Amino acid sequence: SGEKTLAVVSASSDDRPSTRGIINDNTYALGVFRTTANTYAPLYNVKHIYSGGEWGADDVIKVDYRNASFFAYYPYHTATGNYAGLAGGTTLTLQAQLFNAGEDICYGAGEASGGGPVSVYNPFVEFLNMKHAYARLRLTLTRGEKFDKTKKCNIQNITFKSNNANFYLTRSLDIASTAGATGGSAVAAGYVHNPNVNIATGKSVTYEYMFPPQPLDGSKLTILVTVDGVTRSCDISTLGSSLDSGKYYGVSLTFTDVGIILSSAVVTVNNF
Amino acid sequence: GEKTLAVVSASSDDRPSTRGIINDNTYALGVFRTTANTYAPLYNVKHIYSGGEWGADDVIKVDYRNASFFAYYPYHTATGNYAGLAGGTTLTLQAQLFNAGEDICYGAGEASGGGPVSVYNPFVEFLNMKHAYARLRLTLTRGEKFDKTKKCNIQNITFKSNNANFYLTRSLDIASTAGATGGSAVAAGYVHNPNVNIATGKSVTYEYMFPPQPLDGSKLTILVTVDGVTRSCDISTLGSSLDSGKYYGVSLTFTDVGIILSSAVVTVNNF
Repeated sequence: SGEKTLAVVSASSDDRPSTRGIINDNTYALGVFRTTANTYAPLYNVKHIYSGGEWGADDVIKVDYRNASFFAYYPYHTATGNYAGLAGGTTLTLQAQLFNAGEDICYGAGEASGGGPVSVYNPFVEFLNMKHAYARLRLTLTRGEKFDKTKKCNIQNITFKSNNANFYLTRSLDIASTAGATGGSAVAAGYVHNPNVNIATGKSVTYEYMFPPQPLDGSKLTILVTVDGVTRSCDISTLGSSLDSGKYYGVSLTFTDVGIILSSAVVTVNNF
Repeated sequence: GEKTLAVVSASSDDRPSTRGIINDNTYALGVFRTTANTYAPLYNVKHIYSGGEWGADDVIKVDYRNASFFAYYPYHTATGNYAGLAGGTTLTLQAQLFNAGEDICYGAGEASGGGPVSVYNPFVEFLNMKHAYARLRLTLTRGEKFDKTKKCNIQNITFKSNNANFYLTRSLDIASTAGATGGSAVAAGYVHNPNVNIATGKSVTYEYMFPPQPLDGSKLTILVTVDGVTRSCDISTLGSSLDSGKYYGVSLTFTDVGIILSSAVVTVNNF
């Protein structure tokens, strides 16, 4: 026999302040792909489930003398909606939305256990150091001590724009590429989230978002908030020149009697 | 002919946490009169708060001539970093651990109800005084994954613009709107050596006050010697300068493989 059954050994993510480390949970599955590199027939979104210290599949994948190129993403999704491009391809859609752990995709190339290529001579692949695709942002809105006591502090139409011009609502991600988020079209209306909530005296509300990584023109993120019917605009120039997948962004807005106290934060990993 | 000048109120508005109208006698206010309209100059005239008014020990008088006044707070005797206030309006801003007594705010005086200050309206207010220093809070945390065999000893916390230098001292003219100027950037940077061991899951926080200055390369470098090893962290998300009245936050979490860096900038944007 010139072929052996492939074994998916491990999967891990090393980017971002809070790392996934080696994935050892059942909760989510791993979607496995094989490209046409070295004349192999392509494999798309093969669902692998963590069982018996490895990632098992209902299907059998074979590797012969040819060196095989594998890619994986996590958490696995059925190839529909924003994941329709994974049915017979390696592209998925990243969409600006409220944070959802199930959508917080990481992806990467597979390599042979102990390095070298994956073939019948070493039919073991690992998906280590997968990178996250989305940029996370936490927005806190606080009713300041000096905010007008007669007003409701009603919050509507939280709007995100690069340089008060536009924002990418959706972008593409090729899980067989290292480009990260690419393509898409920047929308002039920006990303709009309308919670329509009243912030009571001394209280705060926090929203968690996930956005496709994208440039911040002139290093500016504009946030528009309609406070008790009045449209307010905040320019944030201290988040860097782009929203990046490996970083956690924080914006805090405190509404006072005369303005907004703006607190911006960037969390990153600097490894030795 | 002439009348005794009365200081009615003093206030600050430029910071996340505003002082508002200064209504306590903890610190005094230092008042100055320039040579505008041929007045003899007055330097660092101490005013003490009592019953919604700032009473002077010394004498300030005004006649038909419109007088130009400036003030700073907290008042200091004109020595050391305040030596330039003996016969001028310049003081020195110095990089140091945070001290409320050194957290200077300053501004121009105007007549109560607007218009000029003279014998016809001998009442001045020092409202919306601006802070001169940039504040920075540094938190150091021993991460859950930090090597259990090591002490997490912290020494020589060093601050540098673009890993090159830092202004330890700069000048401030309280009669000007320029803010921090001049000074010489020191290649060693600002160094604070707490020499402390951070125990499992604990943190230590230090509060600094720095002269506002550029962050060349839009970068603040923080060097920390961790268990004898010199580590360097580049922070590119604090803006292109450390600005007066803004509050900077830097948090370093020491892990098994590196440093988790959390940076923050707090500012006031008034309508």
